[PDB]
Amino acid sequence: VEAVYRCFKCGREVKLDLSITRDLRCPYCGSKILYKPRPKVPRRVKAI
Amino acid sequence: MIVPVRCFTCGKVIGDKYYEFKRRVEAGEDPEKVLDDLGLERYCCRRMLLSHVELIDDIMHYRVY
Amino acid sequence: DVTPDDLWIVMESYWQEKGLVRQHLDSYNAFIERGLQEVVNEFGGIKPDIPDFEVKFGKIRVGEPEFQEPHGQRKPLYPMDARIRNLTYAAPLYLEMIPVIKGVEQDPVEVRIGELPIMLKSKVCRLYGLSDEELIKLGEDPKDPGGYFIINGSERVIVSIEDIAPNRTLVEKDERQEKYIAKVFSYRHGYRALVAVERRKDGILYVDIPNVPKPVKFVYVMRALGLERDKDIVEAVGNDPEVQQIMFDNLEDASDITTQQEALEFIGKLVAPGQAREYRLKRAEYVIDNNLLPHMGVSPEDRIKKAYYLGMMALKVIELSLGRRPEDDKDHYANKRLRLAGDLLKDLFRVAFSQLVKDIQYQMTKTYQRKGDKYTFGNIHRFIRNSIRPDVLTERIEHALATGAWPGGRTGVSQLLDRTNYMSTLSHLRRVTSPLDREQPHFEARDLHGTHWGRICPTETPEGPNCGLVKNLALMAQITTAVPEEEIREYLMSLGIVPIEVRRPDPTLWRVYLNGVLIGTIEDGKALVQRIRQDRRSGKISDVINVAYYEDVKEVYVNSDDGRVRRPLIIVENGVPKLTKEHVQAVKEGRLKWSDLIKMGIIEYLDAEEEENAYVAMWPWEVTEEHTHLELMPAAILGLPASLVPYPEHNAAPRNTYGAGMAKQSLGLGWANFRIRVDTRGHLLHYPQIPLVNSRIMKAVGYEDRPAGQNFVVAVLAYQGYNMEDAIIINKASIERGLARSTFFRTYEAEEKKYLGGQTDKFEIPDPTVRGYRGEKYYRNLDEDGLIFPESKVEGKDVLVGRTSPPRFLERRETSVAVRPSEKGVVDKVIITETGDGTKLVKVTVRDLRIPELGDKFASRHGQKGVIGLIVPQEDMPWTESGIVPDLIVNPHGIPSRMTVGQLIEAIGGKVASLKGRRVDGTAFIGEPEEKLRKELEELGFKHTGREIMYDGITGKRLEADIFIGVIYYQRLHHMVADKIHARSRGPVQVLTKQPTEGRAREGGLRFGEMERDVLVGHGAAMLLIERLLEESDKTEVWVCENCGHIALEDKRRRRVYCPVCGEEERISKVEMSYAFKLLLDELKAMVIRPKLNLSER
RNA sequence: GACCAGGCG
DNA sequence: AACTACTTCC
DNA sequence: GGAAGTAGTTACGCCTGGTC
Ligand SMILES: [Zn+2]
Ligand SMILES: [Zn+2]
Ligand SMILES: [Zn+2]
Repeated sequence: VEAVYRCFKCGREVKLDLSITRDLRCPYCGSKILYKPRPKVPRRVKAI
Repeated sequence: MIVPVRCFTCGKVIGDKYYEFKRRVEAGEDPEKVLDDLGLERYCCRRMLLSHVELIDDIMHYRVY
Repeated sequence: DVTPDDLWIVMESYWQEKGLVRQHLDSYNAFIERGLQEVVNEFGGIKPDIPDFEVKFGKIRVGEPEFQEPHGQRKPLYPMDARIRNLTYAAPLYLEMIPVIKGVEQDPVEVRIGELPIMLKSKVCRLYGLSDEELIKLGEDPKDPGGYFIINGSERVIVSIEDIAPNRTLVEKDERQEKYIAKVFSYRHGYRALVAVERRKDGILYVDIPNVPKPVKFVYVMRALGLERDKDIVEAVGNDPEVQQIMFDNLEDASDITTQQEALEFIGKLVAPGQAREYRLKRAEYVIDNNLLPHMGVSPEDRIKKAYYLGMMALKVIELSLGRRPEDDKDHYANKRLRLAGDLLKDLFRVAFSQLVKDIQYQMTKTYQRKGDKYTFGNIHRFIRNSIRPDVLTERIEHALATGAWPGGRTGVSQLLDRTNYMSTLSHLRRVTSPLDREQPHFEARDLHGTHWGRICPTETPEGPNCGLVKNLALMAQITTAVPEEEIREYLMSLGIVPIEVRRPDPTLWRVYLNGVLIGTIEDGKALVQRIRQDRRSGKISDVINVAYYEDVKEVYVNSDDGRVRRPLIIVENGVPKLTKEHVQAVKEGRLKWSDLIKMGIIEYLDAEEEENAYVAMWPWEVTEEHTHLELMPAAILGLPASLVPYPEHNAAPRNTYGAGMAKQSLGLGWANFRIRVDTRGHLLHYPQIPLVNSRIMKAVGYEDRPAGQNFVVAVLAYQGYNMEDAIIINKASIERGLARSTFFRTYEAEEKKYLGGQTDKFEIPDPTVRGYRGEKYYRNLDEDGLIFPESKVEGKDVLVGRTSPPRFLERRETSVAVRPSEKGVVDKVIITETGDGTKLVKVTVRDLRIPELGDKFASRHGQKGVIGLIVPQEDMPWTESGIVPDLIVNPHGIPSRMTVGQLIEAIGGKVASLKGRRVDGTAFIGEPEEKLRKELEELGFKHTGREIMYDGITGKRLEADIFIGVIYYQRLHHMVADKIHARSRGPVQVLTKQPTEGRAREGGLRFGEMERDVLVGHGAAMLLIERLLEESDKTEVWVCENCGHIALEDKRRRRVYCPVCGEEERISKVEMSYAFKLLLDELKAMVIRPKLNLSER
């Protein structure tokens, strides 16, 4: 399953599947750490 | 972090006055005179501007993405 | 003269040049530069069971921090990635091997013997010498001082240990047998030996050796150490006629029984009981060379020097017997040396390297025997490389750092670094601990000593068992790092000291001791001391050297060791301090640095020994010709959390201790790195503020850049009895506007564990067909990948990482990670990464907004702890004629019993600072006087007493009395009532005892201990005791055979109850008893005890 | 589950 | 460790 | 009677985390 992922050192998006890919790395700067991005959905917050 | 919008004690809005106070004080003017000119007479309001730390600049550098 | 405000500049320069963690960095840098090679030099080359082969050890080298990928190669590794991917921030360690084939040496081979963890900000770390922007780009706080390790992703700080000074003999009285005891802790290669001599009530001299089961007469040991002649022994021990007579009497009965050659055999009888005379001799000489005075040496050539040292110790114990000298104080800091990260790492590395050496010897012998000599000598490089097995050393070192259990009995050496705020982290990095057991009442060791002045904080110490035994360093304290002893010995010998071999000690001759061991003898020891300190001030002698003399007993002590806590002082000569105004101006303008002032001989470092010879003044106007030193800054004798307190000398000492301890628990922006940091728990005050009344030390250190707390408008009055008994009344409008608001962070971790046989677990949303499936509602926020989307509201028991594991029931089991049952929040951050072994790892961070409520703990810097007793609307709060509404109200009844005048002075100062627009200096002894503050408050248009006319909010009329009101810096502690409330109706139970589990995290039950049992009994409540202790914990029913009394057996398959011991079926009846008592019956029926039960009809 | 460390009253 | 109390060799 | 040995205890909860 293709999932949207964000690298650690650089903020530009990386695409892969964790279940298949044995090795996780940003193929641009070689960073092993990734951020699961915030979904583009509305969030309701009470201002109190 | 970032300057409080309102005085914690009496609710007077002091969010805008902080940058003016900072630049005027750095310019060398008397802090008491600057605070009087800005309109902060109660010492509760003067506490908010006098003791505030701009910590937003020091934490903006780390992103969560 | 020089104002104290001018000495403040010099002290600020001291703190600017050298950070607050310089002890850890200095010790670790010394360890890396010379310590590792020193250890490897102790560990001679490995000699295996090979005919003509042995390997020598070359030079230890430590590389950059790198991590070996499971399927890739050694990438560079940075501390953030090391502490996020749960790695250990270590570096490759390389050792050259010199093979000696038949007495000749071949070319070296470099092999990696393991990884060595790297302390942050040290000279080998990747963060060393980096600008603020570079550290920021690496995702690091530039304010972080380093000095700690990262082991398996957790930050470990090594706390210094307050041990007794090695190789220094101390004399004291037993007071039981009228025996004078003089003991020394001799150290050599990480091994301590407790050699003690003893003068008993009979006047005979006894010596104790740790591995000799029984004490031995002193003259026997003296003759065993090579002293053949009796008169030589008597001369060596002492020349004073009374001491001469004592030694003659002690030696006549020894020579009449045991001669020189007989002493070794006599020791051998006790050391090695039996008939093997040669084995007895071998054991006796082994315990002589190794187990008696190891610091002198282990070769037979060092036996004679052992004899001289033992004679000196005997002379000291005799002098104590004659009363010519006082008892040696054990709490005196001349007698205690700290053990730092460098030396502790040295010992741990020594143990690990011994393990590795033995392992490599075994591997070499095995491989040589099990493939002969085909390629062992054909290609020796592969033979060495394949026999390395480097994981042993790194596993040992990493385990020791992670658990904190050092080799030997030492425990708790490495502790988890506190990251609650800036103050807590820095104070933990500046902490000192004692090895004594906290349970015992060490009255002499738990009290403040006069030698602690300027070395240990007098007020910062925990309450309870650790009081006095856990200490924090004063801000002026500096801990030495050892200089090479041989150069110091050579210089001292060149100064005119003649070794004891040529000239024997005499009453009219000064005994010189270097590093606690006697080196020689000189006349006019005062001249030698003066020459030493003049040379040190001239710069030709290193800073670390310290020297003192004692006119009472004519002894000159020279110290050059490591772990001495020192303080800086201004040298005063002929009534004029060396520091002048032009020096202060040069320091202020940046032309001169602290190291420069130390090198010119303007400022001196003194430990307790040298300070004993000093006559220190405290103020520049107090200097007279008789003074030797001047205090740089008396306010620097406090610790860092203790320096947070303003006006600390107007408070009672217990309240200062409370405030210093509570300063480390406040909420604030501890580190700007918090957003991307993965930590188990953390807090963040939304609007930190600078204390209006603050010490200058707090700005110099850097606390202003990371403040923790806010300035409140505090009125001291009693209001509706809701602030009674140290309770606090707070304003609802102030809370709703952001006062004391905070956010709580928790980071949950889930690893995709790889079991044996390829049976892995999977990150996925489990189907309801899996075993242990939770409700389908608990997976509401999960994504198809198996991870919860960020910024999604998560409440208690909702899962964050859906996970299923291979079945092990006797379908896939579920092992998903959910939030703790009592914790809610919003998912702030979800990261995915790879472990050290290569498995997927995910960290999820949940943030919970904590608005203050009833029960949350608030504290001031003056030790006034309290919880919110009420939250009052603004329209109900009283107000002042100037329009000032309190943000907080404190009962006046807490003021006089605690005697915290400093809090009232701080309120006055805060009001004055707010009115002036300039912050008030509240330094310990040079801060603004209270009289000046009162006069200024009077001139600003307010009452000088600080009392103001207030009106009651409820009724509208002014209060009869004038209310004291001001601005006090209150801090919110992390003891929130949401993190402590617990309630358990019924839940899980322990398997062994069937009683409720323990802990808030696992639905535990509260322990109704035996004290509460006695309380219930004293009330006469018998049925309530039954209900609380039997029905509600472990009530069960058992079958008892009335004929035998054993426990009958019930066959659920055959539907029968019977006693296997006797085969009865009719005399069987139920009894009701706690499951713990049935378990007790089981453990009593074990170890062969028969608890026969007799039953009664009720 | 037991060991250590740190706190709280 | 630092207390007591036995025990038990002397 | 010593004079050593030996054994037996040394407040009550509670919370947190970290490693086995
Ligand atoms: Zn990248
Ligand atoms: Zn206000
Ligand atoms: Zn029976």
